[PDB]
Amino acid sequence: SHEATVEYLADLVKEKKHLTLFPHMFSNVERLLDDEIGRVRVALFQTEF
Amino acid sequence: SHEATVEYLADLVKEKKHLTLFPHMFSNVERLLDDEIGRVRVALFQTEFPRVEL
Repeated sequence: SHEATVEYLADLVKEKKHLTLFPHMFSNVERLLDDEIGRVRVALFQTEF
Repeated sequence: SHEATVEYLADLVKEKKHLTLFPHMFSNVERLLDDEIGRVRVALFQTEFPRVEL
């Protein structure tokens, strides 16, 4: 899976913002993106674990 | 992860087709979606053939 960087997080959050214009057309995609954003955020703060 | 059903796969594929309307505008979304389609196809195949190694 993609390396966890803050720039990556930024890009993901930005794509999500764009998809939100068509919420019910991309409902599965939006969940996958939410999962990846969640995973990335957690990763950023657990590099020592 | 979301349960692999043929209907779910259909939904993902339909969303993938909708995304083609927006060329080069959703690169990470496209990758995540392709990854999920791949995982669901593999899961469907493995449920069909439980003894096979992928």
